[PDB]
Amino acid sequence: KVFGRCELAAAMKRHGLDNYRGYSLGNWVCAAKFESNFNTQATNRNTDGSTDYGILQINSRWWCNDGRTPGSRNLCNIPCSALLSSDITASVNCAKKIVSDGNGMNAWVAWRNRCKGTDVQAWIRGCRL
Repeated sequence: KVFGRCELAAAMKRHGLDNYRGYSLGNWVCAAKFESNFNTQATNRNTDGSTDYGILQINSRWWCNDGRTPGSRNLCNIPCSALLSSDITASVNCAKKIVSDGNGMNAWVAWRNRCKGTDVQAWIRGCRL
């Protein structure tokens, strides 16, 4: 499913991401935008053999199991395919574990290079939240 900007903001807000660990809703929507362009079915293979899955492009090396990433962790205890669902629940719950890991949202390369330090509030403008 390809989410609309405001549609995703409402879904994330409902799942408790607004201000989660200090990150305003705009940050999460901005990350999703540049990580997957709001597409829950986005996948991307990396040089190390791991793959990124879903709206927030969660990596198979540490967070989910896809059966083809040797010696990888499944810290979120879920098959990576679950992160491609039109229902973002799995993605959101795993993201909450990732952002609490220590480096905050810097774990997401797109957020660090394209959202961090910008006017992220602009991503939820005009939305009925």
